[PDB]
Amino acid sequence: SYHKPDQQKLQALKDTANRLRISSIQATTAAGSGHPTSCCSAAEIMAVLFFHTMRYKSQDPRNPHNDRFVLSKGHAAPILYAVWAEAGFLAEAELLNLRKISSDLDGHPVPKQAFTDVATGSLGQGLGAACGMAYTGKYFDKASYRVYCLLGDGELSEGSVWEAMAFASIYKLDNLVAILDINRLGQSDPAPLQHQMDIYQKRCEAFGWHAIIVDGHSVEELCKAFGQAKHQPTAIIAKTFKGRGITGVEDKESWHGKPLPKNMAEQIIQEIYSQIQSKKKILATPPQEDAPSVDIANIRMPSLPSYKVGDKIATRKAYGQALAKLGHASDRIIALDGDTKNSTFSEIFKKEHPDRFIECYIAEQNMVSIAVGCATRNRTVPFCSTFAAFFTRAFDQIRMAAISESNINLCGSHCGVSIGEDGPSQMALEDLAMFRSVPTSTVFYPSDGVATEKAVELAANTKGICFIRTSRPENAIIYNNNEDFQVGQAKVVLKSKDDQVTVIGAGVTLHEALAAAELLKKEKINIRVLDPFTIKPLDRKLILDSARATKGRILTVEDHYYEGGIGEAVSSAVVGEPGITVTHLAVNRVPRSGKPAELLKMFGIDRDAIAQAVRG
Amino acid sequence: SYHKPDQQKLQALKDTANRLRISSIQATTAAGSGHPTSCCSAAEIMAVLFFHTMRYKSQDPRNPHNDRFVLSKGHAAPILYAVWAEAGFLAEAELLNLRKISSDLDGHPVPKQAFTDVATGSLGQGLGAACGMAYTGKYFDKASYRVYCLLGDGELSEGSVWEAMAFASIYKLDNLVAILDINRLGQSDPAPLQHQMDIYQKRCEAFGWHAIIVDGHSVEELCKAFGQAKHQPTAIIAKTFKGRGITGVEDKESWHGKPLPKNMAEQIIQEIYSQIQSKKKILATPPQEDAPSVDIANIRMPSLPSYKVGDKIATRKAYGQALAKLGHASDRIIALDGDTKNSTFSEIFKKEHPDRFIECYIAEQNMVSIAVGCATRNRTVPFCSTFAAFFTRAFDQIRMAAISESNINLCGSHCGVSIGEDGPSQMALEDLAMFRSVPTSTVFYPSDGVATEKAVELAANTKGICFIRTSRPENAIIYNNNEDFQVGQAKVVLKSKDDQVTVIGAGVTLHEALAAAELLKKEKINIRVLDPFTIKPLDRKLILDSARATKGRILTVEDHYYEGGIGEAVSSAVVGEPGITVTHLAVNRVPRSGKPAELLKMFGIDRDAIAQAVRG
Ligand SMILES: Cc1ncc(C[n+]2csc(CCOP(=O)(O)OP(=O)(O)O)c2C)c(N)n1
Ligand SMILES: Cc1ncc(C[n+]2csc(CCOP(=O)(O)OP(=O)(O)O)c2C)c(N)n1
Ligand SMILES: [Ca+2]
Ligand SMILES: [Ca+2]
Ligand code: NA
Ligand code: NA
Repeated sequence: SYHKPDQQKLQALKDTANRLRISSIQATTAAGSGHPTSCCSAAEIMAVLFFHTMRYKSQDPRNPHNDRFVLSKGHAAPILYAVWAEAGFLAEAELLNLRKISSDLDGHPVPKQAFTDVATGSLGQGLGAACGMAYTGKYFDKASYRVYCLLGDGELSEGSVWEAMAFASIYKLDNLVAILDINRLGQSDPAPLQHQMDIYQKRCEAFGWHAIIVDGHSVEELCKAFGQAKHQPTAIIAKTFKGRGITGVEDKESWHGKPLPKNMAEQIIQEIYSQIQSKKKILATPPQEDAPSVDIANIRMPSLPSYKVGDKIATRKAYGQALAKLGHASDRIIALDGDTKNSTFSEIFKKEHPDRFIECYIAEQNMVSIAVGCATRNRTVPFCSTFAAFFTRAFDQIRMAAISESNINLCGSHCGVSIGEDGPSQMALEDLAMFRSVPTSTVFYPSDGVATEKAVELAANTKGICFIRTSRPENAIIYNNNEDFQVGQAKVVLKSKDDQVTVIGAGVTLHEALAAAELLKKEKINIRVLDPFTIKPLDRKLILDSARATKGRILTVEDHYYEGGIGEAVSSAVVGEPGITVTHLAVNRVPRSGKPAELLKMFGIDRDAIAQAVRG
Repeated sequence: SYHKPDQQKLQALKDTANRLRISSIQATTAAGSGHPTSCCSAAEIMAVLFFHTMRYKSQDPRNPHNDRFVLSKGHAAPILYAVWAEAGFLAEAELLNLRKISSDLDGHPVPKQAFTDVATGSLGQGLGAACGMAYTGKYFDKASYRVYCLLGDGELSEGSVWEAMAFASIYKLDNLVAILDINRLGQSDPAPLQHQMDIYQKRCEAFGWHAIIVDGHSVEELCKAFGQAKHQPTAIIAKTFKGRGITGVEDKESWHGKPLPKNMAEQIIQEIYSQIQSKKKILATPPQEDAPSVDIANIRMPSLPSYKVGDKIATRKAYGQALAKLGHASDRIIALDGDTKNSTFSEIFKKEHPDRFIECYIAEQNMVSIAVGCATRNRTVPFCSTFAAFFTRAFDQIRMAAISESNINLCGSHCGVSIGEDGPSQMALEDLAMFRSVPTSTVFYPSDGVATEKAVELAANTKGICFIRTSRPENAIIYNNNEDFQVGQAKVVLKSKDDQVTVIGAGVTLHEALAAAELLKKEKINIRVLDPFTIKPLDRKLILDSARATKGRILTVEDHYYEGGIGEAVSSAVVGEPGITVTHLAVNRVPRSGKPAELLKMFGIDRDAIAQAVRG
């Protein structure tokens, strides 16, 4: 029920907006860096959202019943900090420690701050995360909390934003409000549309949003705009001036990310303070408590894998099966896929648990941001899937997911040349490089159905950015159903006493190495075959012990480019160990179409390459 | 001047459309994979563009005067192949070799085909490349060629597409036509908007395009729609049915990427052939020849760098200077930046050569695709810039740029923790991993102004995906102006006879290593300091020779994560060389805000870390 504010409450919201301006200035001048002009356009929005519109516990920002706020334009972090001091949560003196190594008031928001769920310094990402939170609130939590996301106008140039706009209308997120700070300017020039407010409205409405144009420096218009619920996602299109309230700087270029020098900070602050009618702060209003409790326990498969050694299944299929199976053990599991469900086999999970499958369409960036938003406050355990090749489309979302300390799971299918005829646009050959460079990642590369099921289970229970690399060829099951698997533990899958070299393969190259072993025993050459299971962390101890047993010789073979994959991880793990050598076989250039087996041979990673190389 | 077609010409265009259907079916049934239904919705579009609308030389697809065609929905490649056989360029029998290892008719289009400029299997990328070609045609070539881009409807879910739509209207590309194959279905379900043609029109018009709704199976409507030029980019929004002309399969789900079995191919083909009135083919019409000639020669700086050893300059500034300097040696140089020109210093080039600077706004994906399109047919030599961190936003464009065999240059600033206070959202710590995994890449990491200028020059003249990693701290010039630099050649920058370890640093860590050397000489410990210059290719010979002179010991130190960077490249280069050890210092987790020097120490890659580590 909207509380229509009185003059006094209005004046108090303007005072708050002006305190927020002063604090953004003081903090950024104290730091000697930061973005006070990007704070100042948003001052009334922030005052009205925090001190009229939103409902939350000011002493418990993470509380699951709270309305959510996402500062998509993350460089306005000082004003986010200022509202949490205004609300009583942060000590006001701490605001001056902005950007110090002794402070958690960092340059852009990050989840070490209790009041931040997702990191947003890379622009255009916050609305997708907000859609994750709103989808969760409407469809999973089924709670009364709302979700507010504040975007810049330059920021609306990112296509990820429009993926999120489209998602919100497809999924009728009428508990989501995007506020667009139309302050006319980006970093280095005006934003393309400047103050053509009608064209912003037309773009938003075309994408299915209820779009209201407001004076973004009118606390009353903002109250009223935020005050009416809709049956659609709502876009509050706020006409503002960058550096609003800073005389001489308002509506000027050349001021993005430039702090006021001390002397100018003092003079400006004094003018702003002269506008403030009372020192007295507005109190936050707490939320209706209707979010459900969510069970934190380990999630276990309801049975062991039911594959038999010798049956043939592609690991992309085993993943679909395993994920559906795991869906029956826990209600927190959700799946997301970008119009590839029939190829990744996440369609299996959709069939069994339709209410927990989210079709994300051809929009990999948004898919990862939705998963990040679903995983905030630990509300769900998301598994996203597409071809591994197209996770490169989402690399900045993935990179920011680690800075957001996010626990999301990603399964990318169709890795390497062994997909065959589609050709290199669909071949993931850089995904091990990409995910290894993500600092909280665990990289699972299961070589058969059993290993795949076990990887799914382990990933579910593993913090950080979990990636699972699946494959298209239907290889044999080689592991017993009851084989134990752990993160960082490899498997020796063929061995003797008289082994000439330890061959390390994974997925299709593991089975190529076992086939090479068969060619090689014909000439009385034994090879140890090792399946790493995780590429990160790598089982160094096992790899070294195997190498010492095989006259120091390691051969790595991978359906991936040479850089940042299995061969380099292994090289980096063993370099400088006496008596250890490492030969690396990998894919040396952009591939082409052909049969899976023909490509494996053309690119020097099939049984014959492996066999030919061991002899050397 | 529009040639209004007669009935006979119309009937001939329908016959062509039906031949194109048959060939797409025969080719994909012969291959046993491919997407005949995705071909069949587009058959009339393709017939009308190739045999009425476009002007090109049928025997010279790369000819610089030709209209350009971009198949953004690249999985429809068999019908692209079919039109080039229909035009006389390809032998008709070759179409049956679709997807064979003995054929260049690969699963998706790739530039080994004379008729393909850019690879487009990753959806949503072709319109940005097309904008590159149209911007070049309108503003650089100043030619009469037009650019036509065919997109799927599921494909319009990619935000990159909307970045391109916005770019085309900002830059008034009235020589660009996007054709939207609205066949209602994506891969695994209907496309979100299905056949709500009005909402597609509203979205296109909101983004500044002239939008015409047509029956996509009406050759006459298509002729007419393509026949009128506009003052805006034009979107032909074509209502079609997926699998059009395949009885029983038209407008059905469960058929994306599924070939017709032989028996069904034969029956369908016979029905389609029964609709064809004459065997006689339409001839292509050649273009007005008004594209200018473009000089192919090496590009040399007009003077040597004018830095003095001991002056301090950040390499991000040296890059702006060098690029502007290089702009004066050659007219082919163009620069592109995503609203970061004041931080990357590409604003220097904009100042001196405004007509050759393209502001791409906050839209990194599109920026890379525009550069790819500008570089097609070798019309320009593009240099794109942004913070290196935000090149992760464009990784799939970069990856596809290598599959497109594209010669583009990318300079990413603000690498590592040494940027200081903004915090990790802006810190590139995975960019060496990312660009090393691109198979045609050269990775330049210049450590001072002179090396930066030389890298710019070399990159300009180097094929493939050239990346230049620039930095924020203002370090000393350490190289003489006349120092020679080459791809793959490193530099020993401090040495003696009595050196304990070869320390390898780059950018800020090179200068940290030289400062460590100063701390270490105090205790009579000499260290060899080596500056790799290129990370890929790496100067293995020099690194090994240096290590043998320093008792086998290598220490690598880098402002980058441990995976896929300098330390792993060096490890992979030296592993198994007798007497060689490698200690690696890198950044071990997501960073945080602080001063540049404080972060370098917190993360164990500053002078004291290096000094402390050598002693071990
Ligand atoms: C993905 C990405 N690209 C580029 C940047 C560099 N950058 C930071 S803020 C900014 C300008 C943002 O302008 P706008 O969205 O209008 O916000 P304002 O400060 O005007 O409110 C840019 C280009 C970034 N942070 N993220
Ligand atoms: C970036 C990216 N993500 C996912 C895919 C997987 N894929 C290939 S075709 C396709 C469906 C494309 O549907 P649409 O754009 O409507 O084209 P249509 O075949 O119907 O003409 C998908 C999801 C891809 N090729 N590229
Ligand atoms: Ca702005
Ligand atoms: Ca479609
Ligand atoms: Na996990
Ligand atoms: Na180059």
